[PDB]
Amino acid sequence: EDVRKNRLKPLATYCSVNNPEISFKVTNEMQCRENSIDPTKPLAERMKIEN
Amino acid sequence: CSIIKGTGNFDKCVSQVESILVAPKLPLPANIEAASSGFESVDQVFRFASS
Repeated sequence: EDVRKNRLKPLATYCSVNNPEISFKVTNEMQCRENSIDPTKPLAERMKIEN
Repeated sequence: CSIIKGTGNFDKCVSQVESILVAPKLPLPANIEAASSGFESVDQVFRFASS
């Protein structure tokens, strides 16, 4: 369950508000969110599979 | 739409230029020819490549 051992951590790091990569292009944040990796959500919540 | 009539409210004119032309929600595809840097909007240029 470690955040460090989550297979989603590198995609979660790319799909983050911190990353200037998703700030340059407007659609980048949406392309992340629609693939269930929401940059607006905090890290643990962002990688969590609900219900 | 039938007719367009002027209201001459320069401040609203600026806010619309801002949202339609200068910093649109979804800008059109970036140009990647040799002579082009690859930016998609004026907004992006001065936010990341100011001189």
